[PDB]
Amino acid sequence: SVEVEILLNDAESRKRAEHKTEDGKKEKYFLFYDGETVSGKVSLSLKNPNKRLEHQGIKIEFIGQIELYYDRGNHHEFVSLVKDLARPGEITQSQAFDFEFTHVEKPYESYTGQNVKLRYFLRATISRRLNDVVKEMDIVVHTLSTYPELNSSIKMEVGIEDCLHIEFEYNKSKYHLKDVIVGKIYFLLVRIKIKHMEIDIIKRETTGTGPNVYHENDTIAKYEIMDGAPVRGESIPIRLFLAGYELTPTMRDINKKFSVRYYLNLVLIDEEERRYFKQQEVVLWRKG
Repeated sequence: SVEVEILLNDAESRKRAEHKTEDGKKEKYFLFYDGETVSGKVSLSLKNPNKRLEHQGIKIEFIGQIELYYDRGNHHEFVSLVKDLARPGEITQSQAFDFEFTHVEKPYESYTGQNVKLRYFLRATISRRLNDVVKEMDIVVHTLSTYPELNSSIKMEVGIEDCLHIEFEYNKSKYHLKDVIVGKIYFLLVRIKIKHMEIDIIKRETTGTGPNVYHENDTIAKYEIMDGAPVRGESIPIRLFLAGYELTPTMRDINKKFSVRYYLNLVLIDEEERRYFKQQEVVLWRKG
């Protein structure tokens, strides 16, 4: 009876970002940053141009909220702005209503995770006696940072006295999202017979919900290094292209509800099928 659209000013020109939604599917959403004005109009179209629409008011909201999958009915809005667009009355005619929210606070980057989602959206509501007409439209927020940062390489060792000394050296402890992890694996001592080696990027998601803490992992990338036994004096250059990976910045204690942290995990498997692991955190940040 009423089709409601949310149309942003300069929709057709404004930046859109790809985002992996809850069912694994990728879509584009309008992209915003902290502080940016959110502007547009709410358009009502009447299915029958002759009939009047009785309502108890028309509203648009901008909302940022955290949705905890273990407590999914409980909304944890951290920013909510409300602009009433019409007092109760009557709509006899298809029309649009302008809106502008200025200085819009968006302190956290959008995130769709395993046990949590952090999302922003615009919600247009026509209040009715019977059933309200509600239309939402998601928007995506990114958070930029800047870091120093100078040439201080990091070392990751697997060391078994008298048996194994394998060293992975890489260029930074922090990387932006399209950066390259530049490193080298050195085989200093190889008395154990190794049959496979790889380096993985692991995302670890930590969520609090009620009195409980949930942990989930996701292997983002597997860089297969070598099959068969390495010998001492060999050296393998490593370049991991982060731009080919689906990545968010590191997120720590987001409104004390969740964390997203990233690790390099060096994996060796010997001829006896024994796993040897070693991990170090890398801080991922978004460069503007």
